Order: sequence, then structure tokens, then C-alpha cells
Amino acid sequence: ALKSVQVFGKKKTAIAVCLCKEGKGMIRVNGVPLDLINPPVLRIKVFEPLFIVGKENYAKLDLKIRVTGGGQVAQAYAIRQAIAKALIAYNQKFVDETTKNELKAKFLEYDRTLLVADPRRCEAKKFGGPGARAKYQKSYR
Amino acid sequence: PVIYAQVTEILGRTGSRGGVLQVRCDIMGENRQILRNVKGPIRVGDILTLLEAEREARRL
Amino acid sequence: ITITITSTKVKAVESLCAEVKENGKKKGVQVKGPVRIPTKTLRITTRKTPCGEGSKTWDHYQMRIYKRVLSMKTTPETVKEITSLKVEPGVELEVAMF
Amino acid sequence: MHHFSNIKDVVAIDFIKAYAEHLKKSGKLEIPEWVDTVKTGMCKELAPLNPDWIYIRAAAIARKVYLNNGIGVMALRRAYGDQYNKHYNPSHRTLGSGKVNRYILQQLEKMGIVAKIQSGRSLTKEGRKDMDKIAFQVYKEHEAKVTPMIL
Amino acid sequence: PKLFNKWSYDVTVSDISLKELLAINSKLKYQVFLPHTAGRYQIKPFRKIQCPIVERLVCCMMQHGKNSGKKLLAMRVVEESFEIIHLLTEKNPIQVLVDAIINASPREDSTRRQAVDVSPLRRINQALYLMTMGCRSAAFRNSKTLAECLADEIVNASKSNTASFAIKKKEDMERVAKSNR
Amino acid sequence: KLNNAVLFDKATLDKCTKEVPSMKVITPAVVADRMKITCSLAKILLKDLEKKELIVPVKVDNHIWIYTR
Amino acid sequence: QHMLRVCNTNLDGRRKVPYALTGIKGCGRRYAYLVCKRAGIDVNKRAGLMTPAEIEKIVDILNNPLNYKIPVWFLNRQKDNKDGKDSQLIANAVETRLREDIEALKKMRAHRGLRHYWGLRVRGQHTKTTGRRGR
RNA sequence: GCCUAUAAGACAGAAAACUUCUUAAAGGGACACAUUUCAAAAGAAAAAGGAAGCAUUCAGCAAUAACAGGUCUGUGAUGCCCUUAGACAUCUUGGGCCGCACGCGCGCUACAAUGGAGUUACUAGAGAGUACCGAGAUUGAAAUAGUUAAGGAAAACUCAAAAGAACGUACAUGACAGGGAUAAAUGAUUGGAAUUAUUUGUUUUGAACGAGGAAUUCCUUGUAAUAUCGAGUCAUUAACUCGAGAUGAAUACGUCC
Repeated sequence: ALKSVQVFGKKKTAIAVCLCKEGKGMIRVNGVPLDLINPPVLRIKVFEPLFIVGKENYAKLDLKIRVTGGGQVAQAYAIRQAIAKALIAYNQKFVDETTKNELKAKFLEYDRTLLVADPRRCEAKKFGGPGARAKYQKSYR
Repeated sequence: PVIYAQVTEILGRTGSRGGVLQVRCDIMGENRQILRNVKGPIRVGDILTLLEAEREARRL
Repeated sequence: ITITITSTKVKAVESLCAEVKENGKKKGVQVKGPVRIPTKTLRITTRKTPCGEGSKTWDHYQMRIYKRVLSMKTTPETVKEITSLKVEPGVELEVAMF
Repeated sequence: MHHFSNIKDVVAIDFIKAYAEHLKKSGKLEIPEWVDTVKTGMCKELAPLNPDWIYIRAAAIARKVYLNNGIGVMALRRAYGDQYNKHYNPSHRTLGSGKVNRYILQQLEKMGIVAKIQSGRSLTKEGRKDMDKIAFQVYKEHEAKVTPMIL
Repeated sequence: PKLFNKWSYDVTVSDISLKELLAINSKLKYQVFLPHTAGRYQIKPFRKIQCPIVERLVCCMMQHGKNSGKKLLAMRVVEESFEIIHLLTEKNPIQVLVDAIINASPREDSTRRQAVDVSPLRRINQALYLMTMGCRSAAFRNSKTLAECLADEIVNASKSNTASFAIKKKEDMERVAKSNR
Repeated sequence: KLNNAVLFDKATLDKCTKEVPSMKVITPAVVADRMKITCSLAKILLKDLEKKELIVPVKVDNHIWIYTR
Repeated sequence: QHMLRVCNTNLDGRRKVPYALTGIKGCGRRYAYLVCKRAGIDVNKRAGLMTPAEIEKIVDILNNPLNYKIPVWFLNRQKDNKDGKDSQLIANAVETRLREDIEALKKMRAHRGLRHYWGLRVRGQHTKTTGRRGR
């Protein structure tokens, strides 16, 4: 029993691995609830997909999410991807794809990145400069 | 008393370096063509605001 | 037994990684899968010039170390007998008895 | 929704707040002679302003041993550390005060809240049990005062 | 959705030169729960229009060096500024920000001088930038908090008030360009 | 240049309590400027007048205090 | 009383007690907080609100630290010469002890004392570029 | 085994099953092909799809010819010239390269309330480690540091995040609690030796600096900027350099002034 679908979200370095299965809408992120996330400014940030398509879809799903890198804001965005990916996977393996299509279309009609990871990464430092493009000050005389 | 105009086409950039664009605009009030010097990013679709429409900015 | 192989050439260990695995079919029945331990780049940065003149330029040398681990039960006396096989230069073979 | 399974179901700061009076009412945490004559470590320049800073700190340390089984004074010194910016050089992290942090751990052993395992200090049955009911008191207070985000 | 679960997006723009260039309610993505969107609005020309109007104000509150890369703090000031602005005008702060932009935006510029008209996108860019200067300068070495200091700037520039820092600049260059014809 | 005093007197307390609630937006940043007293004192009166209910809070946290009539 | 007076040093009464005791040239901030706890006087109180019946304790508590439970490593003058091993430096005595000490090296013509006379950097620093006061 | 719940599970000790994440191999995968427009053509722009559409991005290698550019103070690579037993060869003791009337270049910290100070929970990436190297755990101490000491030649063990955030009827526009210079007592580590303070701890001392003239540098996207981490030097010593991640602007899609 307890049919499950495994997804993950990605960011700069944050990896938000989730585990969606039958439940009662009890979301736990590394043992803490989703309502008690560390950056309280971004609490409504991770709860948009719940309100995007109605929490009734997630009302019977128990997600077990884990974050293994990044920053306090990279993980915030990585959670949102894992929440949206979990719903799509559940309505794909078991539920009819047409029902998942409307949810997928709704997800991409508001935020495309909710299901595709941003490819941007930190550029390598170069010699003769303090960063990736900046250069040390030039003195002529 | 400010009368807006619709940008129709871009003639080019002038003003020493490129910071001023010559565009031919029409006033939607009477479909009157006007040429003005525009400072800033502009493209064909958007419109422009002209507080004064008595001058022709053909720049000799 | 546990076979640990490490070398600077990826294809040198990889070719020998499957050489022991294939050899395990004789004088034995099974050899465990190859475990690919993460590589260890050895980055050394130096100034190009031999003096202080010129612009500030550097060259980024690096060498990679590839680690593969194998497991196998067999017998200590007849694990591979010779256990030399004329291994190619630059590769190292270490066997962890028992 | 919301449920209680462990102390990780409430905010960290208020549980440590509500755990200070439990050490205050018990009275088994004695007050040494250097409570007001020391700071919490290296980077600080002032002693803590709160007169009961030990009680909140002791409860905070009691939460750390609850999440980590084998923990030490050195691993707690870095947890209770700051940045050393007393000069023109850029600041770098420094360790906390071992004495003011190991003293609390030793006293917590006498109360039975932690034990002395081979790999540091770990909780006991009474230690594990004691903080759960208080974590519910803040939980019941929290749910009665705040509206859940889901609902 | 609402900006902070408090402010709706039932806002209207008077002029036609800025209705399409202000991201308010035309597309669903403009209505966002937080002004923290990690998109790429600076990879193609005329891509910054897709950024929310409140979003473009948040970034301007991240300047003067020591505040670089602090968007969570800048969001807090903006979030607390709209509550003050809502009380001061009993209207929607999103509406209050939009109409103040039109009044504070200069309509003419002089280039080396030669008076020329200003594109609508540059009008928006200078509109946020002009009011941001006033909030930054007035809150410097002052008791008034940044949120309240920004709060009084928008409402003053909302109608016509000359007490606004941005309003003084808009009439300053339009008067200089009057001498640069 | 301000010298807005730190201790209270009968003069302001007999005039500050009739005009502060009549204001629409009350906060220490904006209230300390008008009755010529320190903004630290503005913390005391906002909570003291809360007991009298003469002023009702609308935004109170650890950063700023916003009150209304 | 807006302007307090204690150990011949006047402290502003518009600040808290710990932050007005910093006016004394022998007492800083860590010392100021300690005497507030030692004397049993609230730190959150203002200096200009405190009764004179206890101010005489503060001047006493500064000139007599040993009897009032003060650690010996908290003293601004440890191992004093010419007998005595207690600070007694919480006064205008900070300058009095400072001047005659430099003259002690100058009398004995030590290198540190010699550098003091010339007004140079005493603690061995690079004087080529920094410290460019006009002369 | 333990503990809280009203009902989910949490934690501690092994036990054994898979590979979504992890690691690392092999192939696959964007060639602008596919549409519209613009230019019998090479080609250009929008939008769509897509992990990825500027040569996808950042780097490496990098043509012919030349400088009388730097290095003979890296070389047991080297010609000529010079010194060549009172030596410009070699060793030891001490000092100097740190010396200050001043001028210039690279940087770090500040001038604060987009903040400092007192607490609380935090989330990384990439380096290095032998017999004595990286050093865990137990202790006394207020700290620097002292005494005994596991495991670890290492995806094994050590090695650890702050900017930011949350907490308070604190600070309140005050060269103040911003700033930490210069000094005075004292405590230890490294060193055969610390005086001209090697480095650092406690207390006190509380200087200029209120955003900076003419000039002038770097920079177009996870880039600038902001704060930090590892390594080279290292008995001990970063405000340096080489790398690494953490938040994430504005302004251009232009012209030869």
C-alpha cells in the first residue's frame, strides 16, 4: 500500500528531494512543518502551489522533503519545485494524464520555473580579478 | 495640453554617440506625421508623449 | 577479497576494471560491481614568468585520480594466482587480503 | 495541517523561552560566581544584558543535545560563536567560551537530563520525556493564538 | 492573489503611454504573492517590463553599496511602507504607487544642451529612481524609519506635492529643458 | 540641536494626550517630531495609552510600531 | 538632577547608569556594568533618576574593588610597583600614573622611553608612510 | 528499547532490500532544423517547444614577423670580463632590508537607524592531512592556551558559515553605545633567541573620519556589489594572491564623440 511518487527540486545548489504518498496534507521538511519554515518572510512563497490549484489536490498527499545544500533562499525556491513536481508525478503514474494536464498547464501558466530548474550557476574566478568579470584596478603612472 | 503620438518607424540613432533615436510619429488625434528626437529605449509598438508638437526635429 | 585500483588514466583502470570482472568467471562464480569513488583533481597554480616582469598570468595545472573498488569472495590461495597480469605503467593494484 | 510528534513541531526560540522557567522553578541549576563577570566568549565585548541569560542558554543547549545524539563542548563552542572584528582586518569566525558551555552540560548531567556517552552527551528517558510536555504547552498556546497557513 | 494578502490589483492607469509598460493585472504572473521573483528580466531588450511594478521598486531600495544583495530587508521596508501609505490615502497602495509614477516621471530631457522627449520606459525607470533617491537621502541620519520615509514620498508625489523629492526633480529638468529649446 | 527632553512634565502630558489619538497614523518616528519629545518616550506612551484603549494598534512587531485611533 | 557629579567627574544624566559611568576616565563599559551588578543598582534606570543616598556607594565601589567581589584580572592596574598590587586607577589617576611612568623609562633612558620623547611610534610600526601628522 | 501524541511518528543500536536524489562510466541529447518576416544566396530578428538557442556560457591551445621588452640573483644552461688564501669563495655572532620632513600606486576598516551592541535557529560549496600531519572525545580556566589522548594515508575520520532572519516597553539622530588609531599595565603560545612590541587574551586609554576637488579604474547576468570559507607562503604570522560557495542591482541591445 501507500502508493508513492518521488520527485526533486533544484536551485543554485539546493536539492529538495521529496516523497509524495497517500496522507492527510501533513507536509514535513526535514522533520519540521511547512508552516514553520526558517525564513518567515518566505512562508507564503512555498504555499502558492497549494493555493494555485487548491489545497484539496494536496489534501490527501503526505510529502517528505529534504534539502541538502544551497542557501536559505535557494532552498525556499527548491521546495516550490518539489511541491509542484510531486503533484504532477502522482497524477501521472496513477491518475489519468488529462487531469494532470490541466494542473500542469495551470502550473506553467503562472510560473514556468515551478517545474523546470534554473540553469544558472556561479562562474569561475579568473586570475587578475576579484571575481568572474571584475578586474583589479589599473594604475599607469 | 500634452498630446501623445504613436511611434511608427525608427529612422536611426543620432546625437554624437547613440543616445537619441530619430522616429517618425503620428498623433492619434488627427493622424498627423511628426518627427522627434527620442531619448531612451523605444520600439515601433509603443507610443510617445509630446508636451509640445509645434517643432519639427529634422535637425537640418 | 577487495581489489582497489587507482590511476591517472580513466581508461587504464576502466579497461582493467572489466578485465578482473571477466576473469572472475573462471576459478570463481561471481565478482561484485565496480564502485566508482569520486575523482580527486590535483590543481597546482603557478606564475608563467620566471621573474616579476610582465603581466600577472597563471597556468592552471591539474591531475585527476580515478578510484575503483571491486569485491569478490573466492579463496585467498587462488584469488588470481599471479595477480600481476603485466599491468600497464601508471596504474596501481592493491589487494586487501581477507 | 498541524500535529505533534516531537519538539520539532514548534518554533525554536519560544520553546527555549518556555523552558527557562522550568529550570527556574526547579532550582537545581545553581549560580556560580562568574555569572556576571564573564561574557559568552571571544567576539563579545559585553556580558549578556538579560539577567537570566544562563537559563535561556541552558535550555538552548538542552535543545541541541535533543537533535544530536553525540555532541561535545567543541562542537557547541562553534555553535555559540560570533565574528571577530576588533581590528581593521576582515572578521573571521571564533569559537565560543568552553567553560560557560561545558559548565551547563555538567550541571545538566546532575539533573539527569543528559548522560555521558562515549561520544559526548546524550539525553536520558527523563530528559527526553521532560521537554515534550512543555513543547505541547507552547503548541497549544501557538495554535490557539495563530491561524494555520494552510487553513 | 494579493501583494501581501492585503492589497488587490484593481488598479487603473490614466495615460495610455504607460498602461502597457506597467505590469499590474494584464497577466496573472503580474499578481504575485511576494515581490521576490528570481526571473531573468535583464537578458533581452524590453524584458524588464515583465517584472512586477512593485518588484522594480524593491530592487531600487538595494543600492549605495553596503545594502547590495539585501532583497529580503528591502522587501520588509516596502511591505511596511504600503501599510503606512494605505492609511495616509485610504486607497490601495498599489494604486497609489502607479499614479505617483505618472506625476513624478519627467516628460523632457536635455542632451549635450538640446531638449528632447523621453521614452515611456525611461519615464518609469526615472520615476522609481527619483523617488528612491528621496527615501535614501531623507532617511539618512534621521530618526524616521526607511519604511515611513519612503511612505511619505509616494503620497506627496501622488497628487502634486512639492515636498516630494522626485517632484522637485521632475519640474527642475522640465524647466531647464524649457531654457534648452 | 533638538534637545527634546527625556523626562516628562505636566506641560506636554496635559497636551499630548488630547491630540495623539486624534491623529490617524501614530508611530514613534512621526509622533516624536510634533510634541518635541524623545522617540524613546514614544514607546512608553503608545503602550501606556494601549491600557486606556485610547489608541488601537494596527502594526506592532519588533521593528516598528504603527497605531491608529 | 540633569548633570551628576561623582569622583570629581561629571556624568550626563540623560543616559542609563552603565552608559553614564563611562564618563569616568578610569571606568569604561565592562567595568561599568560590573559595578552596577555589584552595587545592586538596576542597569535599565537612567543615571539622572538615581537617589544621592547610593551615589556614595559607586565612588566607594570604584576606589575599593577588592572587598566588593571583583576578579583580579578585571583590574586596569595589575602588579603595581612601589608596593601595592591593586588597581586604584578608577579616577583622574589614569593620567597621573601614565605620565610618571613614561618618565621612569626616560630617567633610565630605555628605548621605549626614548621613543616617547621624540613622539614616535612606540610599539614598533612602519613609520615610512602612515602617521603623517604635519610637521 | 525509549518518548510524545490521538493518532502522526520521533530518537538510539543492527539488519537487510532497492538506486529518485549522490557518485562515475557509456551512449543519447540543438544542427538554428521547424514556422512567420526580412535579406537566384550565404544569412538576420520575433515567438513556440526544450535541461540547454549570443560560437549555449566560462576557460585552454593559439598563425607569420618582430622588441636589441624582463630574467645570466632559479638552474650543475652558458661565453667574455672582474675578485680569486688578509678573497666579491665558505662559516659564526650582531644589526639592516621595519629605519621618517615628505610625494605616489594596490588594498582593509569606517563615517551608521537599509545600523552597532545582548541573545536564538540556521542553510553551503570547494580544498588539506603521517611515524609524527590534520586532530576528534574527557577536563580545569573568564579567555588566550595547558594535561591526557581515539579514530584517520582518508565519499570512511577530522574540518567547523556568516551576510541575512527571529527574539526585547534596550539603543534614538546625540563624533552617542558609530570608528577602533595611538598608548599603559598585566596572561600565554612558536622559536636556540620575541628588545625595534612575532601572534594573541583581560581591563583601561576613545584620535582623525559628518560620504570625500581636479582627475581616474572595473564591470552587461547568478555578472557587479556585499559579507564569508579553503588553499600557496607557514616553527609562529594576511589587510596578499589563487580558488569556492551564500544573497542578487540598476542601466544598452547602441555609436565611433
